Amino acid sequence: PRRRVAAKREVLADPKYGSQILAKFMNHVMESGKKAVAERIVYGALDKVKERGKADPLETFEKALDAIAPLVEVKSRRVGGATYQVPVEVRPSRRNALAMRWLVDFARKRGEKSMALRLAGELLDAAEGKGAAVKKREDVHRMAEANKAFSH
Amino acid sequence: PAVKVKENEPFDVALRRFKRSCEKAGVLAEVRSREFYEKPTAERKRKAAAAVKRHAKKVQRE
Amino acid sequence: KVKKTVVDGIAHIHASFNNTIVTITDRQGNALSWATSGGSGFRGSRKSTPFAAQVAAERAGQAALEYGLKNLDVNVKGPGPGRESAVRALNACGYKIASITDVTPIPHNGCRPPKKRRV
RNA sequence: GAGUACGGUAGAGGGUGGUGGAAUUUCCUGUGUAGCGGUGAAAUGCGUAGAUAUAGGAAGGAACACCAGUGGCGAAGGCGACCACCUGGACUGAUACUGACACUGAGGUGCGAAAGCGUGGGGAGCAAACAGGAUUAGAUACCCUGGUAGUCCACGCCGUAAACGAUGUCGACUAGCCGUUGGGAUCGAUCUUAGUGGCGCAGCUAACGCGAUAAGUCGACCGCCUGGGGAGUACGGCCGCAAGGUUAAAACUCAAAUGAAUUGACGGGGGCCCGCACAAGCGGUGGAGCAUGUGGUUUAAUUCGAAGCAACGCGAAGA
Ligand SMILES: [Mg+2]
Ligand SMILES: [Mg+2]
Ligand SMILES: [Mg+2]
Ligand SMILES: [Mg+2]
Ligand SMILES: [Mg+2]
Ligand SMILES: [Mg+2]
Ligand SMILES: [Mg+2]
Ligand SMILES: [Mg+2]
Ligand SMILES: [Mg+2]
Ligand SMILES: [Mg+2]
Ligand SMILES: [Mg+2]
Ligand SMILES: [Mg+2]
Ligand SMILES: [Mg+2]
Ligand SMILES: [Mg+2]
Ligand SMILES: [Mg+2]
Ligand SMILES: [Mg+2]
Ligand SMILES: [Mg+2]
Ligand SMILES: [Mg+2]
Ligand SMILES: [Mg+2]
Ligand SMILES: [Mg+2]
Ligand SMILES: [Mg+2]
Ligand SMILES: [Mg+2]
Ligand SMILES: [Mg+2]
Ligand SMILES: [Mg+2]
Ligand SMILES: [Mg+2]
Ligand SMILES: [Mg+2]
Ligand SMILES: [Mg+2]
Repeated sequence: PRRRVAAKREVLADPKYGSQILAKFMNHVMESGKKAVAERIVYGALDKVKERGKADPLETFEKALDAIAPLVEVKSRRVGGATYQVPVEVRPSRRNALAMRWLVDFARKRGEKSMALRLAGELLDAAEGKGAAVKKREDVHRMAEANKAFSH
Repeated sequence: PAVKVKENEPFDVALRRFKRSCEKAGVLAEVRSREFYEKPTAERKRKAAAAVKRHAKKVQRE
Repeated sequence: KVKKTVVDGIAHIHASFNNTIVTITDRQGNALSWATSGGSGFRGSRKSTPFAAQVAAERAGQAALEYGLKNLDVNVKGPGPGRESAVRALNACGYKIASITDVTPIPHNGCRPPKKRRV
């Protein structure tokens, strides 16, 4: 806004993992106020993650999150005849939000049985750089570095 | 307009010194002037306006 | 394909409002390597930026390391961007810049220039 | 008052020749390899028949960076490289000299930007006309790549410009302050003289504004105006090689056309500020089926009203 008066809220209460980031992830997967359904979905996905193998499910979670947050972002700007696209570094807070939004949106459209299974598959595949989200990140990165001329 | 690198200084003062020397010489101004043709009416008008502004600038000091 | 060594080159930066051309020669004006902003693959509005000039100078310098050329003198000419980023690319290529000179041609009266654009 | 003789100053004042340095273009040669040029984005165009770049050389033409300045000179138009020659005027100081020899000026005579015209040269750049590429609904334009008359020189004609300070020439008086150009005197300062600028008291003006460079106070002479169109046009005359110039009406038509300033509104003018106005996000409508209001069509009747935002689940919280 113009006034620059927005103040950020503090509601962050991970119940049984005590991990600050998973509460925000569950807020992202929540639809229409149904906290419990999203709660169950995320916990089921993490159970699948912990039973596929020996990796700590939470640790796999932040490893995927690190391997999916973009470093630079492209911003459009019309210069009087053409709309160019400058690169700019992404703020530390925006990285995780973009990562979660992309991860959830791409897990939405996979096509397995239940949403928890979709999320688990996305976390397993993106934990090494093979998911749709990771290639979207690569597309954004190459698009940003192909416009390095403006940058500043 | 020319410079030299003398007695082992970084290539960050020599370049800036060269820029200052070129600005003092008046290279970009000369090129921008000969970029297109300015008819004598426009030249005389510009000189008159600049003189008026210079005189106002001098007078307003007191 | 035959070899020839040469030391103490001269690099000419030719900067216009649309492009930049970097040419490394010997003392006698014999060009060894050259590069351009358009040749680097920019091709348009991106061609008139100091980044394109820096990349062009990098390519030209890397080409010129073949012959040796431990030392370069510099001749800048033109009003456009890429005027200074080319030089600071050239040193980072590894050469020892002895001096920089501006050789922009200035008429004293000369021919009359084109008419003014009505934009 | 107006002129003459004598030293002395400053100046892109004018004419005739000679010569310089920077840069562009073309041409010859060496190196060198895939682009160059241009644009808001492109494309036309130029390149592997070796371009652009870079170095050496040659030819030619035109304009004269810095100095450069509310600076200078000239009746005006106008005049910027350097040197020699021919030549006009202005400013300045002392002494002497003539003795009203003056001012203005209808006819008349002469100079007069640029474009244009005639004859003969020249040809670098720029560029009407013209060609192609874009843009566009179209684009005989703006924009891009080319490009001929012309721009340059000699002689001759043309005789017009927002040829403007939109202010005729000459002379005399009327508070001041601050710069600057050429030059004298007095002790850096003061005085004085001919220019060139910024403010400003009286006074003047419809107002804006002028204000010793008057648009103030006066005198001498000249040119011109008499509502807006038609029209600076037609016809006649005179000039011109032509383009055209100059002098210059009427019928008819209207009741206005106009100048300066004031309040608002508007601007693809400027500066500050704001609002789910953008930006960053979440959920939708437009597709399907149904409910409901409206338009249109139909009917004996489909009862009246609401119509951009600010009408259409609205009057109607019940056909
Ligand atoms: Mg041009
Ligand atoms: Mg060449
Ligand atoms: Mg007369
Ligand atoms: Mg002429
Ligand atoms: Mg002619
Ligand atoms: Mg003709
Ligand atoms: Mg001829
Ligand atoms: Mg041309
Ligand atoms: Mg002629
Ligand atoms: Mg007239
Ligand atoms: Mg005039
Ligand atoms: Mg008049
Ligand atoms: Mg008068
Ligand atoms: Mg008088
Ligand atoms: Mg005044
Ligand atoms: Mg009056
Ligand atoms: Mg009349
Ligand atoms: Mg006539
Ligand atoms: Mg006429
Ligand atoms: Mg006649
Ligand atoms: Mg003729
Ligand atoms: Mg008015
Ligand atoms: Mg938005
Ligand atoms: Mg529909
Ligand atoms: Mg529908
Ligand atoms: Mg009704
Ligand atoms: Mg409603």
